[PDB]
Amino acid sequence: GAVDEDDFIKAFTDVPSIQIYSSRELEETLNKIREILSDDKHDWDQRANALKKIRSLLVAGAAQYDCFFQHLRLLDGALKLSAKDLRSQVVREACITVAHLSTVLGNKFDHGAEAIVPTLFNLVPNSAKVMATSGCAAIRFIIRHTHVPRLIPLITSNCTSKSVPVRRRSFEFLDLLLQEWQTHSLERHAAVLVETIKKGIHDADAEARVEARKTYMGLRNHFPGEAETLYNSLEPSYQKSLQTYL
Repeated sequence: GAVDEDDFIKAFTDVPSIQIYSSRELEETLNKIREILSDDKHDWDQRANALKKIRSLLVAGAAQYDCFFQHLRLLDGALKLSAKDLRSQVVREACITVAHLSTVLGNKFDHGAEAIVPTLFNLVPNSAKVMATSGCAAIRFIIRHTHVPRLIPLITSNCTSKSVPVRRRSFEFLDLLLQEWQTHSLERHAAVLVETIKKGIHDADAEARVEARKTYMGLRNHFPGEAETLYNSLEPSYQKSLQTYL
């Protein structure tokens, strides 16, 4: 987990060094990158290189050009297609690039995050560990750097997935979100948050329960009154499972 995020961070900059010579030149470069990624029939390694190139551009200061953000949205279709590849290494590069974009751009990647997150969630239950872990890491990087309130319903929704692994990962994501986001970014989803956490605390799966309990700490932090009300309604054994670390 922590190891996955560290490998991601290292992969962010472990790409070819490059320089941008003009706004127009940057656009030419981005257009070519989009062409390469838009056709899933193009040699997979060449598509991987195109994904790394985006990171090379980030390292080179592309975020300082207004045209970059224009092209960012133009690339959403290409990024989604890349993250949907059947080849684990392509999916990995795509997730790393998505994570890097979020890390560098922060809230300026709001549109990109919304556009890509559902695709990343589809990777979570994937049997190939390379794809699953890459998707999970990319989501965690987004949660920490691009706070889009619309991402909450997606997370809480997946906390109720029939897929157990998906539930475990989703409560983990919610736990992170509450530790990261400002209360004002959460206000509009207080109800769904309380409800999702209440259900999670009683999850049939032990691991999912461990995560729902961590998330409860976050609920107390941002919505103390609601957290207390939730606690006072539970059975003794479950109230005890929520005891503060001592």
